[PDB]
Amino acid sequence: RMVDLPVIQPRLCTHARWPAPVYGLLVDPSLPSNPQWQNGRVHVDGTLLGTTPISGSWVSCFAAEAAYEFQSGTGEVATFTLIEQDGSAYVPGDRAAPLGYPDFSGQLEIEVQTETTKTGDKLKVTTFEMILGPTTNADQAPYQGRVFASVTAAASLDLVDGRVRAVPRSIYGFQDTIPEYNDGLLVPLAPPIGPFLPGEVLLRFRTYMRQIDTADAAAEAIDCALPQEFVSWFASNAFTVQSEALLLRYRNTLTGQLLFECKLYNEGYIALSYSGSGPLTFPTDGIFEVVSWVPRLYQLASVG
Amino acid sequence: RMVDLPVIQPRLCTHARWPAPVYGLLVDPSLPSNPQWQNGRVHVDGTLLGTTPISGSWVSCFAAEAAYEFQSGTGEVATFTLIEQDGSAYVPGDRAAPLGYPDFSGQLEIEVQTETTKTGDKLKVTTFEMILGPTTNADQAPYQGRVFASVTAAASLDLVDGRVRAVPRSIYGFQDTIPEYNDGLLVPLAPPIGPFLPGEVLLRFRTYMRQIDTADAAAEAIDCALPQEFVSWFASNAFTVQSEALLLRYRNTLTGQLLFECKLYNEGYIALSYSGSGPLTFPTDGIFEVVSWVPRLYQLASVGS
Amino acid sequence: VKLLESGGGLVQPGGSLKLSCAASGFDFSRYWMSWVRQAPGKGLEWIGQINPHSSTINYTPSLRDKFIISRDNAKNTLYLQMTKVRSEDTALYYCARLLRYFYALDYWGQGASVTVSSAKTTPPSVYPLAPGRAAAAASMVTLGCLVKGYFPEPVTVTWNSGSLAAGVHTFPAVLQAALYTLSSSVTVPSSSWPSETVTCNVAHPASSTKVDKKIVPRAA
Amino acid sequence: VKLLESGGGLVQPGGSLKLSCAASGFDFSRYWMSWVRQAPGKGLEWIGQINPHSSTINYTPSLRDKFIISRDNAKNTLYLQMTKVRSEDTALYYCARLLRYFYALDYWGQGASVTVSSAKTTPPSVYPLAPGRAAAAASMVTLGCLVKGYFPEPVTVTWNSGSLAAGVHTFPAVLQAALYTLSSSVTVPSSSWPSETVTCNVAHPASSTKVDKKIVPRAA
Amino acid sequence: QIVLTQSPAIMSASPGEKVTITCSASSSVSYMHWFQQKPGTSPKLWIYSTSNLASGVPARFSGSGSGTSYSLTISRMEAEDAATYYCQQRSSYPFTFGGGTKLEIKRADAAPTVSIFPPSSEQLTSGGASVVCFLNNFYPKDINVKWKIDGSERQNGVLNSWTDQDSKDSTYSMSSTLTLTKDEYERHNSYTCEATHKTSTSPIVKSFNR
Amino acid sequence: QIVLTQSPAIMSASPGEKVTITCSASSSVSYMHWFQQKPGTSPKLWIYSTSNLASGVPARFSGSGSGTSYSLTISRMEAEDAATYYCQQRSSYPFTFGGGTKLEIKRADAAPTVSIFPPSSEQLTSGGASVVCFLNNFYPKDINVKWKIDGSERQNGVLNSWTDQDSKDSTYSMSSTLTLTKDEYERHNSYTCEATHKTSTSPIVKSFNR
Repeated sequence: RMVDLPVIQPRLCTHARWPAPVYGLLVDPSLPSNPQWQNGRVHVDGTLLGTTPISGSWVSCFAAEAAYEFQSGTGEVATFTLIEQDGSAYVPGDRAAPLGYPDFSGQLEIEVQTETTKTGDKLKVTTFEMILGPTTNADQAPYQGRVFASVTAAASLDLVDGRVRAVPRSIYGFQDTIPEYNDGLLVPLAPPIGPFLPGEVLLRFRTYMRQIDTADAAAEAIDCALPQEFVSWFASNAFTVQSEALLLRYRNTLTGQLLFECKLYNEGYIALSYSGSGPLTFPTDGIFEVVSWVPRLYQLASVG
Repeated sequence: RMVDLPVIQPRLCTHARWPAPVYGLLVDPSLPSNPQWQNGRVHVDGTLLGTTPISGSWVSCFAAEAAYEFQSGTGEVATFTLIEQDGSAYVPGDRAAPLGYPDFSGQLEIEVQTETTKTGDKLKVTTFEMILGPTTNADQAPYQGRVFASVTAAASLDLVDGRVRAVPRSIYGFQDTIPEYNDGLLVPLAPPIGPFLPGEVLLRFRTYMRQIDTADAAAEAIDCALPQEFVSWFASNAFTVQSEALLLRYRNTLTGQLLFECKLYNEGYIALSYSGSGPLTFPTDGIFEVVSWVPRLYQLASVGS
Repeated sequence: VKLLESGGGLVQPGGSLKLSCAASGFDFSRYWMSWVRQAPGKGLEWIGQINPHSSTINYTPSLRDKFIISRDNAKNTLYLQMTKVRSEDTALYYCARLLRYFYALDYWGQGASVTVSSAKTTPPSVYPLAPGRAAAAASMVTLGCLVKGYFPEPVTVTWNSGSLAAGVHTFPAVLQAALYTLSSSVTVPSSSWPSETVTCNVAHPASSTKVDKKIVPRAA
Repeated sequence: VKLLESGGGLVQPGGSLKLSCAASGFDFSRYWMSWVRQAPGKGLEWIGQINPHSSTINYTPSLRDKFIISRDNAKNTLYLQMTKVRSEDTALYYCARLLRYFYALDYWGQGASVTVSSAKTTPPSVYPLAPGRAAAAASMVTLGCLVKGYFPEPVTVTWNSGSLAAGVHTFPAVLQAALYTLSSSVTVPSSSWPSETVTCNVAHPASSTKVDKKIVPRAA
Repeated sequence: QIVLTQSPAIMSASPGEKVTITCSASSSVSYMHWFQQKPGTSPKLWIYSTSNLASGVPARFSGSGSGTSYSLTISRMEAEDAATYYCQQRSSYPFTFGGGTKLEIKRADAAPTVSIFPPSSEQLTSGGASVVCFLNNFYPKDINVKWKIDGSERQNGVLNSWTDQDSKDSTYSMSSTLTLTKDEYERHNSYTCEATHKTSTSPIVKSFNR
Repeated sequence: QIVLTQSPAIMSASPGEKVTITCSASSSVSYMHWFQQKPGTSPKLWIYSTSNLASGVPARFSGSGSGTSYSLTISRMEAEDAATYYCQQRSSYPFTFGGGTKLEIKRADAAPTVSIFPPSSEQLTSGGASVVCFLNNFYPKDINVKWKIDGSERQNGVLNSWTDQDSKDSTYSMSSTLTLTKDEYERHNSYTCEATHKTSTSPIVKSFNR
């Protein structure tokens, strides 16, 4: 009935906004301090803010229906009509997208195949390319359920059609900022990550995408707020909070030393305190430990 | 302190032997009923048999180190060297593989890229193709930490080397039967799935792979014993059992009706009773519910055709 | 969205030729392409198709070993290559901008005329059409210009250099194993001839023979 | 793991030729391939490389527009195509079985000899080497066979049809704008000549002129 | 390797009428396309997937059919619907085009205006009998012209060249000549070119005996 | 576009010695390869990645170097280590081979055995002065042969053809002739071919005046 956290080394957890495991762990007083993410968000109560899915596989994947036309004009493009990945149709609501939809400005490179239904079917694959950023060349608007994915300099004259399933594989010109969810209008989003006491730095679990460029590759690092195990643990247990905060302790397990004192707040993040300038990492073999609720304004312990 | 299950519709879960969510749910007496699976296994006590990893993304994905040589083959076959996905090295032991390693014969088709450590790095990707079934002259041996993967007739001339990562993408000539873990010798494995009572047919969550063939694709059905959320749940909670069974009721969500009664045994599976002839599927929107403990032989409320 | 061709001309049996279909006005490095041919008379005929990467290339089963299709993304052009050309393979050659889902060859070029030949070009032996009329009641007169014995196509025949359309007829050519022939007709009232005479303009581009026939009614 | 070539011969300036490098003994549809050339004398030179799918093909910057590399997996062969060949582009042509990670052109064929030419082949005007020795003390005699005025390479010269190696020397040919020349030498003791005479065997394959010189000491 | 057949080969009608064109199949197919080639012009895409309209076509046309027999029909014809129509199938094999059919205007008939031109001084010194025989503006295509060589039929050295239906008057034309040396030009002094048409049993003639 | 330089172009040694061969670079590279072409034979891979041995080489050889200067060295030479050696770089650009150097046996010198052959009856009726001048089995390569045309140097119509170092005796040879018609063959009756070599200041001669 008291809260508990999974005894799992953070180096052994899936990620939230991109399906690949965790590598680093670091605080940062330089980067934008007020992110407004919409994946990997959860109340320690056990509800799901934003568009957070439940599985891991459901991340940055959308199902849809595929249909073409040739008037544009911008190349041989396709028009998808979003539906929820389980199979049930999609009817607009409060969340600004179906479950599990990418939320970072850039230009993906998806891989799309035929939604399987039973053994012995026939499958076909392609490789589209979809823009998400603040570029209103095409009317990009998932809220209504309409996206415009192009076709790459592909092969296979016979394209795909019907019920499909898209899974991301790349990035290009990445930029950590929300896409245009509606065509310029507003949508009910998750609020920012605030507020913070003086001398406050979030804690960020960091992963590594693969950022394509001209005939080469390069890794680029995208963060989140919590690994996916916390999401799929809270969202199931549904504890009952007591006040406002919850103090933790990053505790190595080889010896039993201490590494910092981080406050698991109530709206789904793990604040710290750190007064330096550059970015500083930690090891990734620790194990968290719940200690005790406290008030919000509880003074911190300056790490260095 | 009382045991419990996640309140999650099975259609909203990951899988155990291939990273793609669950689609069907069906019982079957016809297919082999004595599978010796390795991935996706767990004691409701809380340990982890077989090679079952922890996350979802650690399914059938091995890290390694690459290095080549040109003497035979030929192929221009590479030569990996298994290490555990976290990064720490790997010494043989009780389990018959590193964490998260495929357990089904056939001919995989991996996709390998350069292990990342920090921003601004340089990456290289490729597409190998290995064999896991009982095939000679290319003696495969994960137990020692040594695999032999060919190269495909495709993009080339700057291969990969160093620290790699091998996510799977396809299959060919699938054949659900354990590979040759050691070169033919024995390895400490997980026991069969059993035993079973007259009137017992295991319950199988079923997802669909992609089976390459001669210039066409075709889905293929593969099973497991439990979705991956169950593993992540048990392995983190560490409950304490009483005898061997734990009778459940697969309850629908809107009406409240019933669809079967399933003896979730202690050794990690969900048996059932069904005395039909063909297969039989069930809806996939319900919810599981703990009800009681019992002994092994608690007679079944057979839900047949 | 405009194409063009080059390389049309004359070749001898067993020879070889390189047709160059150029394009402009779109991303030529993204669309498939194809070639189709039309023999004078008979219906259309498919040659094959080539994707952008040159990865796969589909030919018709027959006559594969005589055609080599390729392209160049840099110079933004397309090449067709004929080897050991025979006599039966003269036609028009078109390069279409095939489409992705519905195959639908949509945008076609202009036309490449390819003709096998043995003899070299010769100028026409132009002649006038002497009106051999007599005690008849033909008020008007429909007469013109005979242009026989030339090679090869085409010719531009007109009157007063493209400034007269008062019932002019130009009858397409035809060969019998030697050379080309064509006639000319035009209507004229008796009040306009031989008062204001009319000029047969004949134009042979290849040999660049650019001559006129200023006709007069014969006296025999 | 054995290769071969064909198409080596004679071409005229501006011409075109199709070298065919065939392979045997391995999965020819899996390995890259390349071509390199060696002019008589000077060191090696890279032409380019072609992958199996024909997807990408890398040429040296210069002389790209004169070479067309391609292959065929079905018939299991490789084709090189020369167009508008000039005079400077005569050499040996080799087809290597390049390797994947370390590039390492490992297995080479046999050799394709390509030579531009104007005049057609002519047989040699063979002559004997008349020993013009005199009041000297040469116990032994080193003499032979002069083979001048032929075209093109190669020739097989020997003595008693490949059954005598008692100090025989064959000096490689050389041209001066007209044709080929070569000499012959062999050591023989005074006890073995003119007692047991020796035969100059000359063999011109292309013209298929297969003649002998049975020499005798002149009297002047 | 599918072969197609278009039927009928050539057929005409008059504005306001509805016409149909069938392109049959030698084997099961699943789609067809239609192209329109006006003379002296590269073809153009008209109807794809058997039922849809291209970019820039009037909505008169109509595509239908299924299985192994498809057909194209207009509601009301016009003067801008005269050109050869080709059917192509993108089904399974090396693609194939149909034989192609024609569709042209129907106009009430007319009568030829026969002309004659005996060899001119240029043609006389040329060295042969370069005689011709014109016609003009008649209807329909079916017509014969016979050179009545003092009442005989010479089927040798006959070089004919029709035209196509005009747009201002939508009626045909014709022409011909005779390749022949003076070997018979000296024999006689009279020739003819007898024009016979459906117009009547009376052939219109212009016989010159100069 | 990298160009390489091999140095020295030609160099020899005697068995039991250690030799080195340098192949420099015009720009930063990262690897080199070495090939071995015995005369009349397709080349063969010898040393790849600057440090490894091919399939079927004796372990005498040695590859090293780094940066922008690599070199190949033997421990002890032999009679089966005489052939041209090429360096190739698979670094970044259109690949390039080096100029290539040679490496042959060193043997104590010897002296030529000059021969002469005045035109034979066949060569007399041929119509020109087909005179030759042989040598044999000497050392080393550096040598001149001058036709002393009654004591003059004729540098016209001189066609020379050396050989390569044998394997049984590892010493060279030579040959030559003269393209010339009888225009001077009638003028005189004496010729020469003066062989001059490092052996001494005394040139060995065979002067014929027949």
